[PDB]
Amino acid sequence: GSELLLLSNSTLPGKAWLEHALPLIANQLNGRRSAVFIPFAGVTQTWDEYTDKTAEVLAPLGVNVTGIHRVADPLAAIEKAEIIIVGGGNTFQLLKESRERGLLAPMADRVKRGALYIGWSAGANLACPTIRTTNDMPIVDPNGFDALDLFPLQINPHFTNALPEGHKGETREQRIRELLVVAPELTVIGLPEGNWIQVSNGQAVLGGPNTTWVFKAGEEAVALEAGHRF
Amino acid sequence: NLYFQGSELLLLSNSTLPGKAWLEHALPLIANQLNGRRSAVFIPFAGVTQTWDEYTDKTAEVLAPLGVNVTGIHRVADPLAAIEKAEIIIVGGGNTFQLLKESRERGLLAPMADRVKRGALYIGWSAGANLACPTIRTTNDMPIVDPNGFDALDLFPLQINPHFTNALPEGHKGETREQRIRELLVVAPELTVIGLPEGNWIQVSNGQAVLGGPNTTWVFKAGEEAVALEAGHRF
Repeated sequence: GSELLLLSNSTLPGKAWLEHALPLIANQLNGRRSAVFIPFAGVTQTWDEYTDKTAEVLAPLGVNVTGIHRVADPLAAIEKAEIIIVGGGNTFQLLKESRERGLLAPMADRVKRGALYIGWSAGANLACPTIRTTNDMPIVDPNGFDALDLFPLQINPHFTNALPEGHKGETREQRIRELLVVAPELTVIGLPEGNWIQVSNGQAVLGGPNTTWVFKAGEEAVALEAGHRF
Repeated sequence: NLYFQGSELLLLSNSTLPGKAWLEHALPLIANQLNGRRSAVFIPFAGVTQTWDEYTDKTAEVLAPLGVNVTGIHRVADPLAAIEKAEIIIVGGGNTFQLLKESRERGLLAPMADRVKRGALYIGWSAGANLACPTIRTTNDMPIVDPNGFDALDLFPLQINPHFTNALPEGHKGETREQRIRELLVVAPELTVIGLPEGNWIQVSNGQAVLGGPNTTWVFKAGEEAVALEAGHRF
Protein backbone atom coordinates (compact mmCIF):
# COMPACT_ATOMS: atom_id res chain seq x y z
CA GLY A 1 0.00 0.00 0.00
CA SER A 2 2.99 2.37 -0.20
CA GLU A 3 4.03 4.81 -2.94
CA LEU A 4 7.81 4.79 -3.45
CA LEU A 5 10.19 5.98 -6.14
CA LEU A 6 13.66 4.61 -5.40
CA LEU A 7 16.31 5.83 -7.86
CA SER A 8 19.81 4.36 -7.97
CA ASN A 9 21.34 7.72 -8.84
CA SER A 10 20.43 11.30 -9.68
CA THR A 11 21.98 11.84 -13.11
CA LEU A 12 22.22 9.89 -16.33
CA PRO A 13 25.33 10.66 -18.42
CA GLY A 14 24.67 13.63 -20.67
CA LYS A 15 21.41 14.45 -18.89
CA ALA A 16 20.49 17.05 -16.31
CA TRP A 17 20.30 16.33 -12.59
CA LEU A 18 17.15 14.23 -11.93
CA GLU A 19 16.07 14.73 -15.55
CA HIS A 20 15.22 11.04 -15.95
CA ALA A 21 13.23 11.02 -12.69
CA LEU A 22 10.84 13.80 -13.74
CA PRO A 23 8.45 11.68 -15.91
CA LEU A 24 8.38 8.92 -13.25
CA ILE A 25 7.61 11.47 -10.52
CA ALA A 26 5.03 13.13 -12.78
CA ASN A 27 3.22 9.80 -13.32
CA GLN A 28 3.17 8.99 -9.59
CA LEU A 29 2.30 12.38 -8.05
CA ASN A 30 -1.44 11.71 -8.52
CA GLY A 31 -2.27 15.29 -7.60
CA ARG A 32 0.22 15.65 -4.74
CA ARG A 33 2.06 18.98 -4.56
CA SER A 34 3.31 19.60 -0.99
CA ALA A 35 6.80 18.14 -0.53
CA VAL A 36 9.23 18.16 2.38
CA PHE A 37 12.87 17.72 1.36
CA ILE A 38 15.27 15.80 3.62
CA PRO A 39 18.69 17.31 2.82
CA PHE A 40 20.76 15.63 5.52
CA ALA A 41 22.80 13.33 3.27
CA GLY A 42 24.41 16.43 1.76
CA VAL A 43 27.87 17.14 3.16
CA THR A 44 29.85 19.33 0.77
CA GLN A 45 27.00 21.72 -0.15
CA THR A 46 24.71 23.51 2.27
CA TRP A 47 21.27 22.08 2.97
CA ASP A 48 19.77 25.39 1.82
CA GLU A 49 21.57 25.07 -1.53
CA TYR A 50 20.48 21.43 -1.80
CA THR A 51 16.86 22.37 -1.06
CA ASP A 52 16.77 25.25 -3.58
CA LYS A 53 18.23 22.94 -6.24
CA THR A 54 15.54 20.33 -5.54
CA ALA A 55 12.79 22.99 -5.55
CA GLU A 56 14.07 24.29 -8.90
CA VAL A 57 14.06 20.95 -10.77
CA LEU A 58 10.62 19.97 -9.44
CA ALA A 59 8.88 23.33 -9.92
CA PRO A 60 7.75 22.57 -13.52
CA LEU A 61 5.94 19.53 -12.09
CA GLY A 62 3.92 21.75 -9.74
CA VAL A 63 5.69 20.47 -6.61
CA ASN A 64 6.29 22.90 -3.74
CA VAL A 65 9.44 21.98 -1.82
CA THR A 66 10.12 22.86 1.80
CA GLY A 67 13.46 22.02 3.41
CA ILE A 68 12.84 20.17 6.68
CA HIS A 69 15.87 21.84 8.32
CA ARG A 70 14.32 25.30 7.92
CA VAL A 71 10.86 24.71 9.38
CA ALA A 72 10.13 25.46 13.00
CA ASP A 73 8.24 22.19 13.51
CA PRO A 74 9.66 19.36 11.38
CA LEU A 75 7.25 16.78 12.84
CA ALA A 76 4.23 18.84 11.81
CA ALA A 77 5.79 19.49 8.38
CA ILE A 78 6.21 15.75 7.85
CA GLU A 79 2.70 15.09 9.18
CA LYS A 80 1.13 17.44 6.60
CA ALA A 81 3.44 16.53 3.71
CA GLU A 82 2.08 14.83 0.65
CA ILE A 83 5.59 14.00 -0.60
CA ILE A 84 8.78 13.13 1.28
CA ILE A 85 11.92 13.61 -0.83
CA VAL A 86 15.27 12.29 0.40
CA GLY A 87 18.34 13.44 -1.48
CA GLY A 88 21.59 11.67 -2.15
CA GLY A 89 24.84 12.27 -0.28
CA ASN A 90 26.43 10.37 2.59
CA THR A 91 24.07 7.66 3.85
CA PHE A 92 25.52 7.56 7.35
CA GLN A 93 25.02 11.29 7.90
CA LEU A 94 21.54 11.05 6.42
CA LEU A 95 20.55 8.29 8.87
CA LYS A 96 22.34 9.89 11.84
CA GLU A 97 20.61 13.24 11.39
CA SER A 98 17.22 11.62 10.70
CA ARG A 99 17.48 9.54 13.88
CA GLU A 100 18.88 12.29 16.12
CA ARG A 101 16.08 14.65 15.09
CA GLY A 102 13.39 12.02 15.75
CA LEU A 103 12.27 12.10 12.10
CA LEU A 104 12.83 8.47 11.11
CA ALA A 105 9.64 6.96 12.55
CA PRO A 106 7.40 9.95 11.57
CA MET A 107 8.71 9.75 8.00
CA ALA A 108 8.02 6.01 7.74
CA ASP A 109 4.53 6.39 9.25
CA ARG A 110 3.68 9.32 6.95
CA VAL A 111 4.61 7.20 3.92
CA LYS A 112 2.69 4.19 5.26
CA ARG A 113 -0.33 6.48 5.59
CA GLY A 114 -0.20 7.47 1.94
CA ALA A 115 2.51 10.03 1.24
CA LEU A 116 4.74 9.62 -1.80
CA TYR A 117 8.40 8.87 -0.99
CA ILE A 118 11.08 9.84 -3.50
CA GLY A 119 14.69 8.96 -2.81
CA TRP A 120 17.83 8.66 -4.90
CA SER A 121 21.15 7.03 -4.05
CA ALA A 122 21.46 7.56 -0.28
CA GLY A 123 17.70 8.20 -0.24
CA ALA A 124 17.13 4.81 -1.83
CA ASN A 125 19.37 3.27 0.85
CA LEU A 126 17.31 4.88 3.59
CA ALA A 127 14.05 3.34 2.34
CA CYS A 128 15.35 -0.20 2.96
CA PRO A 129 15.18 -1.97 6.35
CA THR A 130 18.84 -1.08 7.05
CA ILE A 131 21.65 0.84 5.37
CA ARG A 132 23.82 -2.30 5.37
CA THR A 133 24.18 -2.25 1.55
CA THR A 134 25.31 1.35 1.13
CA ASN A 135 28.59 1.97 -0.65
CA ASP A 136 29.31 5.08 1.40
CA MET A 137 32.15 5.67 3.82
CA PRO A 138 31.31 5.58 7.57
CA ILE A 139 32.19 9.21 8.18
CA VAL A 140 29.76 9.49 11.13
CA ASP A 141 28.16 6.90 13.40
CA PRO A 142 24.36 6.84 12.87
CA ASN A 143 23.75 4.99 16.17
CA GLY A 144 22.14 2.00 14.50
CA PHE A 145 21.92 0.84 10.87
CA ASP A 146 18.13 0.33 10.89
CA ALA A 147 16.42 2.69 8.48
CA LEU A 148 12.90 3.54 7.28
CA ASP A 149 11.91 -0.05 6.38
CA LEU A 150 9.57 1.15 3.63
CA PHE A 151 10.93 -1.30 1.03
CA PRO A 152 11.50 -4.89 2.26
CA LEU A 153 14.63 -5.78 0.27
CA GLN A 154 18.18 -4.44 0.57
CA ILE A 155 19.13 -2.17 -2.35
CA ASN A 156 22.77 -1.72 -3.31
CA PRO A 157 22.64 1.42 -5.51
CA HIS A 158 25.28 2.41 -8.06
CA PHE A 159 25.71 -1.31 -8.62
CA THR A 160 28.63 -2.41 -10.75
CA ASN A 161 31.04 -5.32 -10.46
CA ALA A 162 33.74 -3.49 -12.46
CA LEU A 163 37.05 -2.65 -10.78
CA PRO A 164 40.23 -0.86 -11.90
CA GLU A 165 42.84 -2.95 -13.71
CA GLY A 166 44.79 -5.17 -11.33
CA HIS A 167 42.76 -4.23 -8.23
CA LYS A 168 43.03 -6.86 -5.49
CA GLY A 169 40.44 -5.36 -3.12
CA GLU A 170 36.97 -6.77 -2.60
CA THR A 171 34.60 -6.83 -5.55
CA ARG A 172 31.08 -5.49 -5.07
CA GLU A 173 29.65 -9.02 -5.22
CA GLN A 174 32.23 -10.19 -2.68
CA ARG A 175 31.12 -7.45 -0.28
CA ILE A 176 27.47 -8.41 -0.80
CA ARG A 177 28.24 -12.11 -0.33
CA GLU A 178 29.83 -11.28 3.02
CA LEU A 179 26.59 -9.57 4.06
CA LEU A 180 24.74 -12.74 3.05
CA VAL A 181 26.97 -14.75 5.41
CA VAL A 182 26.07 -12.61 8.41
CA ALA A 183 22.43 -12.08 7.36
CA PRO A 184 21.52 -15.15 5.31
CA GLU A 185 17.82 -14.30 5.08
CA LEU A 186 18.39 -11.17 2.98
CA THR A 187 17.76 -10.41 -0.68
CA VAL A 188 20.20 -7.82 -2.05
CA ILE A 189 19.21 -5.94 -5.20
CA GLY A 190 22.22 -4.71 -7.14
CA LEU A 191 20.50 -1.69 -8.69
CA PRO A 192 22.78 -0.20 -11.37
CA GLU A 193 23.03 3.48 -12.18
CA GLY A 194 20.25 4.51 -14.54
CA ASN A 195 17.74 2.17 -12.88
CA TRP A 196 14.99 2.54 -10.30
CA ILE A 197 12.29 0.70 -8.41
CA GLN A 198 8.85 2.29 -8.45
CA VAL A 199 6.39 0.94 -5.90
CA SER A 200 2.88 2.03 -6.81
CA ASN A 201 -0.68 0.67 -6.75
CA GLY A 202 0.41 -2.56 -5.09
CA GLN A 203 3.32 -3.43 -7.40
CA ALA A 204 7.10 -2.96 -7.00
CA VAL A 205 8.30 -2.35 -10.56
CA LEU A 206 11.90 -2.46 -11.73
CA GLY A 207 12.79 0.27 -14.23
CA GLY A 208 15.74 1.51 -16.22
CA PRO A 209 17.69 0.18 -19.20
CA ASN A 210 20.50 -1.66 -17.43
CA THR A 211 20.68 -5.16 -15.99
CA THR A 212 19.71 -5.51 -12.31
CA TRP A 213 21.25 -8.30 -10.20
CA VAL A 214 19.66 -10.20 -7.29
CA PHE A 215 21.87 -11.83 -4.65
CA LYS A 216 20.58 -14.41 -2.17
CA ALA A 217 22.58 -16.65 0.17
CA GLY A 218 24.07 -19.63 -1.64
CA GLU A 219 22.51 -18.73 -5.02
CA GLU A 220 24.14 -17.55 -8.23
CA ALA A 221 23.36 -13.92 -9.05
CA VAL A 222 20.10 -13.54 -10.99
CA ALA A 223 19.79 -11.02 -13.83
CA LEU A 224 16.63 -8.93 -14.00
CA GLU A 225 15.51 -6.38 -16.59
CA ALA A 226 13.07 -3.48 -16.65
CA GLY A 227 9.47 -4.55 -16.05
CA HIS A 228 10.19 -7.19 -13.40
CA ARG A 229 7.60 -7.08 -10.60
CA PHE A 230 9.05 -7.87 -7.17
CA ASN B 1 55.43 16.59 11.81
CA LEU B 2 54.39 13.58 13.91
CA TYR B 3 56.25 13.51 17.19
CA PHE B 4 58.23 10.42 18.20
CA GLN B 5 56.05 7.31 17.83
CA GLY B 6 56.81 4.70 20.41
CA SER B 7 55.01 1.71 18.86
CA GLU B 8 56.32 -0.87 16.39
CA LEU B 9 53.71 -1.11 13.63
CA LEU B 10 53.59 -2.63 10.15
CA LEU B 11 50.50 -1.33 8.34
CA LEU B 12 50.01 -2.88 4.89
CA SER B 13 47.47 -1.51 2.43
CA ASN B 14 46.69 -5.02 1.14
CA SER B 15 47.79 -8.63 1.29
CA THR B 16 48.65 -9.48 -2.32
CA LEU B 17 50.54 -7.82 -5.16
CA PRO B 18 49.62 -8.74 -8.74
CA GLY B 19 51.47 -11.88 -9.76
CA LYS B 20 52.66 -12.53 -6.20
CA ALA B 21 51.55 -14.92 -3.48
CA TRP B 22 49.45 -13.91 -0.49
CA LEU B 23 51.58 -11.71 1.84
CA GLU B 24 54.67 -12.39 -0.31
CA HIS B 25 55.71 -8.73 -0.35
CA ALA B 26 55.16 -8.50 3.42
CA LEU B 27 57.54 -11.31 4.37
CA PRO B 28 60.82 -9.33 4.15
CA LEU B 29 59.16 -6.40 5.93
CA ILE B 30 57.94 -8.64 8.77
CA ALA B 31 61.24 -10.55 8.98
CA ASN B 32 63.30 -7.36 9.25
CA GLN B 33 60.99 -5.85 11.90
CA LEU B 34 60.62 -8.95 14.14
CA ASN B 35 63.74 -7.94 16.14
CA GLY B 36 63.95 -11.33 17.84
CA ARG B 37 60.19 -11.76 18.37
CA ARG B 38 58.66 -15.15 17.60
CA SER B 39 55.31 -15.48 19.47
CA ALA B 40 52.29 -14.17 17.52
CA VAL B 41 48.57 -14.03 18.24
CA PHE B 42 46.41 -13.75 15.12
CA ILE B 43 43.15 -11.77 15.18
CA PRO B 44 40.97 -13.45 12.50
CA PHE B 45 37.69 -11.63 13.14
CA ALA B 46 37.62 -9.68 9.87
CA GLY B 47 37.24 -12.96 7.97
CA VAL B 48 33.66 -13.62 6.85
CA THR B 49 33.66 -16.16 4.01
CA GLN B 50 36.46 -18.29 5.44
CA THR B 51 36.44 -19.85 8.91
CA TRP B 52 38.71 -18.31 11.52
CA ASP B 53 40.48 -21.69 11.89
CA GLU B 54 41.25 -21.75 8.15
CA TYR B 55 42.40 -18.12 8.24
CA THR B 56 44.63 -18.75 11.26
CA ASP B 57 46.16 -21.91 9.74
CA LYS B 58 46.86 -20.04 6.48
CA THR B 59 48.56 -17.24 8.43
CA ALA B 60 50.50 -19.71 10.59
CA GLU B 61 51.70 -21.55 7.47
CA VAL B 62 52.91 -18.47 5.57
CA LEU B 63 54.77 -17.00 8.59
CA ALA B 64 56.29 -20.24 9.93
CA PRO B 65 59.34 -19.97 7.58
CA LEU B 66 60.09 -16.62 9.28
CA GLY B 67 60.28 -18.37 12.66
CA VAL B 68 56.95 -16.88 13.81
CA ASN B 69 54.65 -19.13 15.84
CA VAL B 70 51.00 -18.17 15.30
CA THR B 71 48.02 -18.96 17.55
CA GLY B 72 44.49 -17.75 16.75
CA ILE B 73 42.93 -15.65 19.52
CA HIS B 74 39.52 -17.23 18.99
CA ARG B 75 40.69 -20.72 20.00
CA VAL B 76 43.03 -20.03 22.94
CA ALA B 77 41.77 -20.89 26.42
CA ASP B 78 42.40 -17.39 27.82
CA PRO B 79 42.34 -14.58 25.22
CA LEU B 80 43.36 -11.89 27.72
CA ALA B 81 46.37 -13.90 28.91
CA ALA B 82 47.31 -14.75 25.30
CA ILE B 83 47.33 -11.07 24.33
CA GLU B 84 49.31 -10.20 27.46
CA LYS B 85 52.00 -12.77 26.60
CA ALA B 86 52.07 -12.15 22.84
CA GLU B 87 55.17 -10.64 21.28
CA ILE B 88 53.30 -9.97 18.02
CA ILE B 89 49.68 -9.08 17.28
CA ILE B 90 48.64 -9.84 13.69
CA VAL B 91 45.32 -8.52 12.41
CA GLY B 92 44.14 -9.92 9.09
CA GLY B 93 42.11 -8.38 6.32
CA GLY B 94 38.42 -8.97 5.75
CA ASN B 95 35.41 -6.90 6.76
CA THR B 96 36.53 -4.00 8.97
CA PHE B 97 33.14 -3.65 10.65
CA GLN B 98 33.05 -7.28 11.76
CA LEU B 99 36.70 -7.09 12.89
CA LEU B 100 35.93 -4.10 15.13
CA LYS B 101 32.60 -5.53 16.33
CA GLU B 102 34.15 -8.83 17.45
CA SER B 103 37.18 -7.13 18.97
CA ARG B 104 34.96 -4.83 21.04
CA GLU B 105 32.35 -7.43 22.03
CA ARG B 106 35.11 -9.75 23.25
CA GLY B 107 36.85 -7.01 25.24
CA LEU B 108 40.04 -7.43 23.23
CA LEU B 109 40.29 -3.93 21.75
CA ALA B 110 41.84 -2.18 24.74
CA PRO B 111 44.11 -5.13 25.70
CA MET B 112 45.40 -5.32 22.13
CA ALA B 113 46.12 -1.59 22.03
CA ASP B 114 47.74 -1.70 25.47
CA ARG B 115 49.98 -4.68 24.60
CA VAL B 116 51.27 -2.89 21.50
CA LYS B 117 51.83 0.33 23.47
CA ARG B 118 53.84 -1.76 25.94
CA GLY B 119 56.15 -3.06 23.23
CA ALA B 120 54.56 -5.70 21.03
CA LEU B 121 54.93 -5.64 17.26
CA TYR B 122 51.65 -4.98 15.45
CA ILE B 123 51.13 -6.29 11.90
CA GLY B 124 47.94 -5.50 10.06
CA TRP B 125 46.90 -5.50 6.44
CA SER B 126 43.83 -3.88 4.87
CA ALA B 127 41.15 -4.17 7.57
CA GLY B 128 44.01 -4.65 10.03
CA ALA B 129 45.49 -1.36 8.85
CA ASN B 130 42.14 0.38 9.37
CA LEU B 131 41.92 -1.02 12.87
CA ALA B 132 45.28 0.49 13.87
CA CYS B 133 43.95 4.03 13.27
CA PRO B 134 41.96 6.11 15.80
CA THR B 135 38.70 5.18 14.03
CA ILE B 136 37.59 3.06 11.09
CA ARG B 137 36.05 6.11 9.43
CA THR B 138 38.26 5.65 6.33
CA THR B 139 37.51 2.00 5.59
CA ASN B 140 36.15 1.15 2.15
CA ASP B 141 34.17 -1.80 3.51
CA MET B 142 30.40 -2.24 3.53
CA PRO B 143 28.65 -1.79 6.96
CA ILE B 144 27.48 -5.39 7.18
CA VAL B 145 27.42 -5.37 11.01
CA ASP B 146 27.24 -2.56 13.56
CA PRO B 147 30.49 -2.43 15.61
CA ASN B 148 28.91 -0.26 18.37
CA GLY B 149 31.30 2.62 17.84
CA PHE B 150 33.83 3.48 15.13
CA ASP B 151 36.73 4.09 17.55
CA ALA B 152 39.48 1.54 16.97
CA LEU B 153 42.95 0.73 18.33
CA ASP B 154 44.35 4.28 18.08
CA LEU B 155 47.91 2.98 17.62
CA PHE B 156 48.59 5.10 14.54
CA PRO B 157 47.44 8.72 14.85
CA LEU B 158 46.40 9.37 11.23
CA GLN B 159 43.55 7.89 9.19
CA ILE B 160 44.56 5.35 6.55
CA ASN B 161 42.37 4.82 3.52
CA PRO B 162 43.75 1.47 2.29
CA HIS B 163 43.39 0.17 -1.29
CA PHE B 164 43.54 3.78 -2.37
CA THR B 165 42.62 4.59 -5.95
CA ASN B 166 40.65 7.47 -7.44
CA ALA B 167 39.87 5.53 -10.64
CA LEU B 168 36.23 4.76 -11.45
CA PRO B 169 34.47 2.42 -13.91
CA GLU B 170 33.61 3.86 -17.32
CA GLY B 171 30.78 6.40 -17.06
CA HIS B 172 30.30 5.92 -13.31
CA LYS B 173 28.56 8.86 -11.62
CA GLY B 174 28.91 7.72 -8.00
CA GLU B 175 31.24 9.33 -5.50
CA THR B 176 34.96 9.24 -6.22
CA ARG B 177 37.28 8.10 -3.44
CA GLU B 178 38.64 11.62 -2.99
CA GLN B 179 35.08 12.95 -2.80
CA ARG B 180 34.21 10.45 -0.06
CA ILE B 181 37.39 11.51 1.78
CA ARG B 182 36.59 15.21 1.31
CA GLU B 183 33.22 14.65 2.99
CA LEU B 184 34.99 13.13 6.00
CA LEU B 185 37.16 16.25 6.09
CA VAL B 186 34.02 18.41 6.26
CA VAL B 187 32.68 16.57 9.31
CA ALA B 188 36.13 16.06 10.90
CA PRO B 189 38.29 18.93 9.60
CA GLU B 190 41.23 18.13 11.87
CA LEU B 191 41.99 14.80 10.20
CA THR B 192 44.83 13.73 7.91
CA VAL B 193 43.69 10.99 5.51
CA ILE B 194 46.44 8.92 3.89
CA GLY B 195 45.40 7.46 0.56
CA LEU B 196 47.57 4.37 0.78
CA PRO B 197 47.56 2.54 -2.57
CA GLU B 198 47.78 -1.19 -2.98
CA GLY B 199 51.36 -2.36 -2.77
CA ASN B 200 52.21 0.29 -0.18
CA TRP B 201 52.59 0.25 3.58
CA ILE B 202 53.39 2.39 6.60
CA GLN B 203 56.09 1.07 8.94
CA VAL B 204 56.39 2.62 12.39
CA SER B 205 59.76 1.71 13.88
CA ASN B 206 62.49 3.35 15.97
CA GLY B 207 60.12 6.25 16.60
CA GLN B 208 59.33 7.08 12.96
CA ALA B 209 56.32 6.42 10.72
CA VAL B 210 57.83 5.79 7.26
CA LEU B 211 55.96 5.28 4.00
CA GLY B 212 56.94 2.26 1.92
CA GLY B 213 56.10 0.78 -1.44
CA PRO B 214 56.60 1.67 -5.10
CA ASN B 215 53.36 3.55 -5.76
CA THR B 216 52.35 7.14 -5.12
CA THR B 217 50.61 7.86 -1.83
CA TRP B 218 48.17 10.77 -1.57
CA VAL B 219 47.51 12.78 1.60
CA PHE B 220 44.27 14.70 2.09
CA LYS B 221 43.71 17.49 4.61
CA ALA B 222 40.77 19.88 4.84
CA GLY B 223 40.95 22.69 2.29
CA GLU B 224 44.29 21.51 0.87
CA GLU B 225 44.95 19.97 -2.53
CA ALA B 226 45.97 16.31 -2.39
CA VAL B 227 49.68 15.91 -1.69
CA ALA B 228 51.73 13.25 -3.49
CA LEU B 229 54.18 11.26 -1.35
CA GLU B 230 56.68 8.52 -2.20
CA ALA B 231 58.55 5.79 -0.35
CA GLY B 232 60.79 7.07 2.43
CA HIS B 233 58.49 9.92 3.45
CA ARG B 234 58.36 10.41 7.24
CA PHE B 235 54.97 11.39 8.61
